[PDB]
Amino acid sequence: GGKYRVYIDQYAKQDYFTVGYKGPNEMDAGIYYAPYVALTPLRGSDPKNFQPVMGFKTRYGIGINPFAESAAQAPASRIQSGMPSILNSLGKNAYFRRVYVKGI
Amino acid sequence: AEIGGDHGYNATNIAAGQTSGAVTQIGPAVMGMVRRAIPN
Amino acid sequence: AEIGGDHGYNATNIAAGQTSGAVTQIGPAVMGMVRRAIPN
Amino acid sequence: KSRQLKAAYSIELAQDLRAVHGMDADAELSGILATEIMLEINREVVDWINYSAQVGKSGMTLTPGSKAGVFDFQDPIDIRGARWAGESFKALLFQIDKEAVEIA
Amino acid sequence: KSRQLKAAYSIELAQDLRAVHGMDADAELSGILATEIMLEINREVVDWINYS
Amino acid sequence: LIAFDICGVQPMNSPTGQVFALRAVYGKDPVAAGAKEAFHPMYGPDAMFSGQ
Amino acid sequence: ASARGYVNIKTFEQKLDGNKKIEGKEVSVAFPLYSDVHKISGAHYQTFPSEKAAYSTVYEENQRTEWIAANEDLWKVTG
Amino acid sequence: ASARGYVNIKTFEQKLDGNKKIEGKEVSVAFPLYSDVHKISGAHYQTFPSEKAAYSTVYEENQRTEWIAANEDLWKVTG
Amino acid sequence: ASARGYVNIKTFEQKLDGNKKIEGKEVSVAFPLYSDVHKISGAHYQTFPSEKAAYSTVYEENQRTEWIAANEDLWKVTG
Amino acid sequence: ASARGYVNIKTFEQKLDGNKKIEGKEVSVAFPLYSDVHKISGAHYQTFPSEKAAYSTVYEENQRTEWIAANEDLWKVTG
Amino acid sequence: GAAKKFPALAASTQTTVGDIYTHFFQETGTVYLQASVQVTIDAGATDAAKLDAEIKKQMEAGALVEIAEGMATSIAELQEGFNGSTDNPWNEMGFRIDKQVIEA
Amino acid sequence: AEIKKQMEAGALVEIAEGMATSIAELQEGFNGSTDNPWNEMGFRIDKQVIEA
Repeated sequence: GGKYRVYIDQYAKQDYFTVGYKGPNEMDAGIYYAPYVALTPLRGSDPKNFQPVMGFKTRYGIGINPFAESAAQAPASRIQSGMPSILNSLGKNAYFRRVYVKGI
Repeated sequence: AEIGGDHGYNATNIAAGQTSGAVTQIGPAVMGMVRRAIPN
Repeated sequence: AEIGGDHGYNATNIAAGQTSGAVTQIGPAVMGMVRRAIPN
Repeated sequence: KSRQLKAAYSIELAQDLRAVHGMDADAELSGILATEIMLEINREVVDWINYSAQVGKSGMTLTPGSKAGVFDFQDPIDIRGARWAGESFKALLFQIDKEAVEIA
Repeated sequence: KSRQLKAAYSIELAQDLRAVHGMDADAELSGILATEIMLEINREVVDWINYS
Repeated sequence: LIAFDICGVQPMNSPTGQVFALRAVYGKDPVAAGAKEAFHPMYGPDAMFSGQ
Repeated sequence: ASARGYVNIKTFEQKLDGNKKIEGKEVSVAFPLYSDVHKISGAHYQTFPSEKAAYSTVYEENQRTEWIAANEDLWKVTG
Repeated sequence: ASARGYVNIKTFEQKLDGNKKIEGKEVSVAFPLYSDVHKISGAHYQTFPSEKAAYSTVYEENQRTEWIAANEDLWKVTG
Repeated sequence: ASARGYVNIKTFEQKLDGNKKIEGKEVSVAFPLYSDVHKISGAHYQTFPSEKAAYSTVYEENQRTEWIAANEDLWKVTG
Repeated sequence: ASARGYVNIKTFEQKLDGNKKIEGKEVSVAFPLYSDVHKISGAHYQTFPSEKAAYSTVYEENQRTEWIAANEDLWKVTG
Repeated sequence: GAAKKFPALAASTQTTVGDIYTHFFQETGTVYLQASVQVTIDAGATDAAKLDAEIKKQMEAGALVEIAEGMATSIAELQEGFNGSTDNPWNEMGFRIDKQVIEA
Repeated sequence: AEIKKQMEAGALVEIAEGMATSIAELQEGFNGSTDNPWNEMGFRIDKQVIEA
């Protein structure tokens, strides 16, 4: 409609769509992807048999937009992890709504 | 071996800068403050 | 009232910025780092 | 949070992959490992969005006779009495707007 | 006779240590390793003088 | 890939960051059970708070 | 021990009406519990920090709702 | 509980010597306790974080020395 | 016989856990079968080529799934 | 004594196969005897010099072949 | 997945709440699912075709949902036996090369 | 105190020495040796907090 950016979940398991809100800011999106270290190469060989060994390392971290739950006037314990889990994000985030679709 | 270690994935442990390794952290930096919007 | 409140004078509570009042704090920042000299 | 991958190829394999097929038999692996890491990361973000998303077509986005969380094109309530593709498809568009509104 | 020491430090320590405190995590250790060997030798000589 | 235009970023130059959030709360118990929020998006104002 | 210290709370007995009053009380609340909830404002009270609970009745961190109920009870009117 | 989280420590059974073995153990140590004191180097182990103790044996914040001993016991040799 | 020779795999016994062992196995696999499917990576083993199967247990080319199951069994742990 | 010092050898018991073990052993060898002939390398062992034999079983220099056999025996596997 | 293995999701699996179970669907691929409700999969569904269908139903109902996660740094740092750790290998990948022929 | 008396008495004498080469050369599994790791050291980084 000239309004929603539609992306294809190329690996969807059943059949659904998720509608979400995204603001202009890097800090207004419901969930955040926060990279720290990326694709650091590591190389060597094991002298035991001299076969070469190589690989890569990274570090990221993700989290919950404060107030994403939007179902409470206050948090418990006042200092909380913003990392998603069964207790704080599952089925709770105000920024996204998922609907399954059948009969197409 | 010298281990960096990590935090406990717990906000108290994190906020306090506690780690499972050798080095205690200053604190979990600053990501700003989120304000609540005012109704129209 | 908008009570300031206090810490428990507990190092964890202080390091983490946890208070008994209305507002959670950021952190105690940095006074520098102390190291020992090497014996002569 | 961290992640990482290894390739670990042998000398003999590389000697023949180059001699016979013109392969580097080193650089291709760097390509493969870096690629898989990037692909997985992108997927992790999508998986968490669907995880944290709320059940849509629920609460105030329901039609009283609906099934709560699923839009069924064969169900006259969900498609609002629509016929053929020409009208029933439009009914899905309507549910999408309702979801977008509840997010606001 | 011989005298030797090891440090063995991780990458993640070095990455975070620098990002937060400005320290290297290798230089401090190479310092300590070399230092402890020298301090211990100097004591060994003094100790043998008092022993003997 | 879907890239990251479906989420926010908040990138890090150092590990383990923290974010604060402010709430306007009424009833003289800003920190308490039942301490209702003044500007919550899904709730109306307690119209008879300042009134009758 | 909460190991975060305690908030020690004293409610001072006050008369309300003929044969009506709010009973005085002395309790200790784990710092993080107090930090989570307090309905003590306008209550005729006095508080202080400590390393260990000052009073025989203590609300430990894992009590949550026992403490919330206790706060409502600091306003209870009796004989 | 620790009311914060734990460092879950798992060791694997190792043989030591003729008719001597290192019993594998599975324990949960309150994070701040682990942070304060640990010896997990050369333990033939794996670790991970958790909200709740992953194991039936747990050393909380106020146990201190039960943990220090329990840690050393990770290399205890039995049958 | 495959008439293309064999790949001979021998695994060695491991003390995986307290009173649990992965027994070593001796399996001869038709060269083209081995070539098609071989999970024997991280198997704790030794190999060699041969004209005739080296071991009493042989998986011929037309057996396919008997071999795949046998392959997976190389890491089987029993009491 | 050898009057030339000793080399003290400790072999740490290890498992070889199902119900097969290479028994741990502690022996002392006259220094010149050790120097002359030994088959200990790759054995899961420790050695050290001393003024006097550290162990109850000692091979004095005038053993030659009793010793060589005794060293080879560090590799013997039994029940 | 390089930190821990997960139990398979299979016929009559009873899932506990908060645990991750895994499954390879015969279509759409690998899913990692976190239980939200204690449920039993019903081994009336035996053949993978029925099992896949039941798993999708549990997903539709929100009793079990898609999840992905990284590795704690405290784990990643010592992956592959660092500092006395054990049984914690890096995951690894590479390539093969095969062929087909025709005849005139 | 008792140890110091014995030291003064000359019964117990303060000593230090390096290690046999034949041990150092094998340190941490060289040539099939076992249970002989290098001695090692590190560093920590702790902290303290105050209040006004």
